[PDB]
Amino acid sequence: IAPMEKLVLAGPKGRAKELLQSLQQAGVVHLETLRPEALSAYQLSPEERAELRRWEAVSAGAEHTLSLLGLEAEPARPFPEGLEAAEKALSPIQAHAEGLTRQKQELEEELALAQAYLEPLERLAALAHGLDKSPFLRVIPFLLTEKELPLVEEALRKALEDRYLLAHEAYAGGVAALVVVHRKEVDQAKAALSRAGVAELRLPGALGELPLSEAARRLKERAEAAPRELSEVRQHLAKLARESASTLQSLWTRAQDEVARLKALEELASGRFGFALLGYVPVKAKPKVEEALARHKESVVYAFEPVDEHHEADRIPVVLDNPPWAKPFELLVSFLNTPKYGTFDPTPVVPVFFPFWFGMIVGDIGYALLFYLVGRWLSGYVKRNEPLVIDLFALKLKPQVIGKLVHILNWMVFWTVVWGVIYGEFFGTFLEHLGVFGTPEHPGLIPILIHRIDTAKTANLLILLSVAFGVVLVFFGLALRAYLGLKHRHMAHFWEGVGYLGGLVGVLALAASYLGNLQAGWLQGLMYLGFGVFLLAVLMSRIWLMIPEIFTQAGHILSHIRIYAVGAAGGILAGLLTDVGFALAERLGLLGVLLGLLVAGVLHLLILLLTTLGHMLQPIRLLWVEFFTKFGFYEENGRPYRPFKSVR
Amino acid sequence: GGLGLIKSLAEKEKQLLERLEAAKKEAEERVKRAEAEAKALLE
Repeated sequence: IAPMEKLVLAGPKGRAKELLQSLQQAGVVHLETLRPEALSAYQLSPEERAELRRWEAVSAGAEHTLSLLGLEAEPARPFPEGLEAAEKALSPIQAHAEGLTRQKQELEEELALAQAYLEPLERLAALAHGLDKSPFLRVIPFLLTEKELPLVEEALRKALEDRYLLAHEAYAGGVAALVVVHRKEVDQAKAALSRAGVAELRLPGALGELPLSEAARRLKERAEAAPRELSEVRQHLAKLARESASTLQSLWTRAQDEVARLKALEELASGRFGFALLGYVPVKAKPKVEEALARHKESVVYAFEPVDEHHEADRIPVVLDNPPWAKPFELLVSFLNTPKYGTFDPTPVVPVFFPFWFGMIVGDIGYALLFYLVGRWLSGYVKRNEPLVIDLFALKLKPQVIGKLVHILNWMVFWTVVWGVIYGEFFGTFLEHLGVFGTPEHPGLIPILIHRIDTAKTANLLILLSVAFGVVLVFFGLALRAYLGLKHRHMAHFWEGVGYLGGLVGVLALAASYLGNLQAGWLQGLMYLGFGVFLLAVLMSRIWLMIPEIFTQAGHILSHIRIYAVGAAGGILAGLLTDVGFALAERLGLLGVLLGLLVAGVLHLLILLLTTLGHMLQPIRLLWVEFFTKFGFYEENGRPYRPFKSVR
Repeated sequence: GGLGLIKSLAEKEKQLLERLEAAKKEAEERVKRAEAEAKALLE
C-alpha cells in the first residue's frame, strides 16, 4: 500500500500545455478534474478541438491501415514530426493498400463467381451456338437438378411440343436445362416452369448480363487472368507491409501520444489565461516528479500535498507497494478488485500460506520434476523474449507475466518438493520398487514422517493440521478486521470482528469439550466467556448479524480440511495407479515393464492434467474465500492508479 | 493545495480583468480628449 500523496501544478494555458507534455513524458502521476469551484471547464479551443479530431482521425486511419495490412498494434518509439507531413506520409501507403485490397477482394470475388459457373456456361453456349442472341428465340437456361427432365418438360409439352428446343447436354454438377422457343410464349412458358420450379442463369456483374458467347469469352479471360493477378497483388501487399509497417507503427505511437495529450487537456481547469492541474502520485516518485518539474518553464509550483486521512479517500488511487521477494504474486493479488486505500494489503499472506497449503496439496516429487521441466521450457521461451501465444486459448502473454509465473512456480515447487519429501512420494509410488520411505511393514530406507498410504495413524493428525491452519488463518483475518476497524475508528466492524472471534473461540471450546475429549473443567469458563462475549457484542452492535453469520464463519473456518482431503485423494489415486502399473509390470511377467511403464506414465500424465488444475486452484480459492472475506475486502473496489501513459 | 489554487486563480482573474477594464476606461477618456482637441482645432 503506497502513500499516494496529492500533486498539483499551475501556470498559464500554453505553459500548462508544455508542462502537461512534460508530465506525459514522465507519466508517473494520475490526474484529477477539480472543475467545480471558481474556475472554467477548460474547453481549450475550437481550433484545439479540430486539431485533436484531426490527430484522432490520423490515429484511426493508421489503425485501419494496420488492420488492412494484417499487422497488429505493436508499440514502438514515436515519429516526431508535424501533423501535415505525417498525414501525407500515412495517406500514400493507406491509399496504396486500400486500392490493393479492393482490387484483391474484387478479383477474388470475380474468380469465385467465374469458377462457380465455368464449365456449365461453356456447355450451354456450345449447345446454344446457333441462336445465342437471335431476335426470334429466347433461350431460358437453367442449372437444374438431376435426371427428372420430364418434370420440367411437362411445361414444354404444354407449349408447342415439336418446337422449343429444350434439353440438358452434359456437366452433371448441374444439368444445363436449356429451353429455346420464342420471346412471348417462351416467357409465359418460363413463368410456368418457374411455377413448376426453375430459374434462369442470371448471374451478377456482366456474365449474367451480356450475350452468351461474349460472356463466355470474358469469363474464360478472367479465369485465365485472375490467379497471377492475385499472386502479384499478395506479393505487392507483402512488400508494402514490409516496407511501411515500422513507419506506420511509429506514426501510431506518436498519434496515440498526441491524442493522449489532447484528451488529457480536457481534464484541465482554466483560469482566464491561467491553468492548473491536480492529481495523485506515489511518495516513492516524489524525486522523479521533482526531476520532471525541473524541466518546467519557471519551475512551477509542484505542490506535494499529503493524501487524505482514514476517512474520505474515495478518488485516491491504489498501488501494491510490496516486497520484491513478494512482487511475483501481484497478478494473483490483482485478479480481484482493489482495497479501500487504508485496508490491509493481504498479498503477503498469499505467499506465506498458498505455497504452504499447495505443497500439502500436491506431494508428488515426480510431478515437481515435471513442473521443473515445464518451468525450464517456459524460462527458455521467456529468454527467447517472444510473446507467449496460444491461439486456441487466445492467450497472448508478455515476458514479465511469464517470468512472474516462472518465479511463482519455482517458489511453489521448492515447498512442493519439501512436502513430497515429507509425504515420501515421488511420481506416485516409486517406493514400491525401491523403498525410499522406511516403513515397519517393509524397511527399505530412512523412515517417512507420513507414509501417505494408510490413514489409521495419519488421518486424525492431518485433519488436526488442516483445522489448526484454518483456525489460525481465520483468527488472523478477524484480528486484521478488528485492527482495521480500530484504525478507521468505525467501532461497528471492530465490535463485529471481536464478537466473531469470541464466538468462534467459544464454539471451538464447547465443541472440543462436548464432542471432543474429557476434562471439561479448564475450558468451561472459556466457553461461557465466549458465549457471553458473543452476546455482549451482539448487544453492543444490534446489527442482527445473527447465528447464521457465526455458523457461516465457523464453516469458513472448518472448510480448511478440504486441502487434506484433496491431498489424500490425489495421493490415493497416484498410489493406486503406480501400484497397479508396477504390479502388472513386474509381478505380471517382469518383461512388459517397458509397455506397462509407458501406459502407467500415460495414465499418470492424464490424471495429472485432469486433476492438477483443480488441486492448485482449490488452495488459492480457499485463500480468496477465507482471508479476504473474513477481513472484508468487498467494499467499494478501490480506484486504480492510472498515470499518463506514454505507451512507447 | 487544490482549493488554495482555486482561490488564488479566482483572485488572479478578478484582479487582472479589473485592471484590464480600468485601463480601457482610461483609453476611452483619451479618445474623448483627442476628438475634443480635434474639433477645437478644426473650429
